[PDB]
Amino acid sequence: HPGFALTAVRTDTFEVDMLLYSGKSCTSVIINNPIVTKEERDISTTYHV
Amino acid sequence: MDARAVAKRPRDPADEDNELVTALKAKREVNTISVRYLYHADHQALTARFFVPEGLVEFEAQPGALLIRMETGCDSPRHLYISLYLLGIRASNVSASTRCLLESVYTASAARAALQWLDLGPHLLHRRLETLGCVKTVSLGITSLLTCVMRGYLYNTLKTEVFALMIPKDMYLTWEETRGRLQYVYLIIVYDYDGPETRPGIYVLTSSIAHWQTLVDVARGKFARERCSFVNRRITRPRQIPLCTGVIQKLGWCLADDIHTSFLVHKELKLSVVRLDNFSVELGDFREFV
Amino acid sequence: AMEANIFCTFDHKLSIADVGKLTKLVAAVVPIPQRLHLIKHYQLGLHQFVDHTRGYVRLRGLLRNMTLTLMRRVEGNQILLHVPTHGLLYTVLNTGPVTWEKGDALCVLPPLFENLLTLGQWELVLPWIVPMPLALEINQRLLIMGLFSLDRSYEEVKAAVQQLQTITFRDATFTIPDPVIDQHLLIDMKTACLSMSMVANLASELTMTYVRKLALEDSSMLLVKCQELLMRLDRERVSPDDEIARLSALFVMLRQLDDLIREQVVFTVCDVSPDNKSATCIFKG
Repeated sequence: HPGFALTAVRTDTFEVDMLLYSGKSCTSVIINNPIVTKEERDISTTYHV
Repeated sequence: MDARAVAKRPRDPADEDNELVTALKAKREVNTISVRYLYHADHQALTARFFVPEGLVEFEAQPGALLIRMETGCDSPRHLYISLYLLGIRASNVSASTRCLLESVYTASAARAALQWLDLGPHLLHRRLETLGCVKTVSLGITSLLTCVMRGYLYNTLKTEVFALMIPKDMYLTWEETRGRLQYVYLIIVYDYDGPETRPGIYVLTSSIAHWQTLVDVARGKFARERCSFVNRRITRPRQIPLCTGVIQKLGWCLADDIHTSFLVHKELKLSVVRLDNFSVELGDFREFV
Repeated sequence: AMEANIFCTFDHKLSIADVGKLTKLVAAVVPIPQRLHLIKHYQLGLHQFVDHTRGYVRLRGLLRNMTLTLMRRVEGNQILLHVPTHGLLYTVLNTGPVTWEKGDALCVLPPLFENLLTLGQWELVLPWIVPMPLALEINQRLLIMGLFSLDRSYEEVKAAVQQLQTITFRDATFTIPDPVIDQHLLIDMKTACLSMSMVANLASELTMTYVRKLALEDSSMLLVKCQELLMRLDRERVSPDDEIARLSALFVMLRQLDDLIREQVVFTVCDVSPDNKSATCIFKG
């Protein structure tokens, strides 16, 4: 035994399943129509929505 | 082939249906998506997307700036995307007050690493850097998203407003007193060889000259002291191999009446810049003159 | 809505497996010698140009004179090539041995190395797409190895040639070919090396007189330091017609070296897939 008594500290990670409760119409979401944007490349054209 | 088809006016994307509209017309189906008019359809400017660490984004939170790619030989991220304003902290062509302000504002952790990488290697700035044109959006975070134009007129998505490009005042240089309605703008790097370090200067130059030979002639005329310093180091210290007292890169065309002088504010600190509103980007590579 | 395209017809028959092999090159770069509309398959690639006496730099010059094209979909009995126009953007296949990053500048080099499909008297070969710093490094190293070709017998030269031959880049460590065969130089390499060495040699004994004459007048005053540097080099170690011939020789020899001095900045790159073989870029003249 050396002349000190060290204390250790370590972390453990758990995987859990949650339950989340809320009231009727407590938050309101305001949305518009989805809008499309274009990006052009020769072999493949992509659109963002 | 027929005469009427040949004589007929060219095809009109101006009023003809977009492809998605054609498909949904064909099947007679409707999605919730507002499919008719595509954003960026008429965009001529070529756009790139870049990811950058959070420290460098300062002074880019205001749209419009030169975005530069710098090299680092480490295995981990080989390139770091740096702004022209931060690059001034290294140049000897910046007043003490402006350099102190930039040094105070950019004191985030990531910025100083780039400054270390800039001068930890033997090679000069010329071989280390490359230009990516102008940056025009922000999306902040621990890692931020930038979008940038490499052959462009510089504009917002709806083109509701033109976006200017800002240059710090100390770097801005003019070699003529009267300006033709068209003039080009260049990036200029010059080196001082008399000092112990190869001390670099950073310049941005507006000129009505488009032909390389005369521009280099005027540059060698104005930078005579720096050229003499290069020759002096070459003669004084053999077995050393210096090169290219100055380098040139072409970056822009603009209508001279557009130029304005303006102030720029971030972190409630105030910077002085020169501004070009109706700007456009044309990109060439670096080239050497002696 | 059609666009400008180049039609190519394979004169030899193509089996189904060969077409499936070729279709993997959807958007690779292919050089063509002349801008015709209906080209024959023998003209594609760089195979017709390769030779047993002519060297690499001849291929570089011919590729500079060449017209660059991009590929389009291969279909029944015909393949379509799209010639690019400046300042639009296109998709290219990274056939080169070097990976790319955003904002890299690219240039085209003649090749040095699966293999590509061949015919009875024909093979298909495509040039390299390489970032500019590596192109400079490889040209410098190959030219300097051309210089050591004369001294190869001594072991120092062998070790130095081996060290020069290896090249390192971002996660790339390939080896380039030794520009000598059977202790002899290919003739184009001989001409280029001799031209550089001569333009170096001529300047050493020609500049002194003209420099010392101009020294009397320079208000920029660095030409006098140039004179002093040349005199220090001297310390380290004629009829007018001969003089005029020597000046002409100097400039013609310099022009001969111009084949290797300047780089065509063909492409600048936009973000790349993890499929990194494929990348997008903007075409530049």
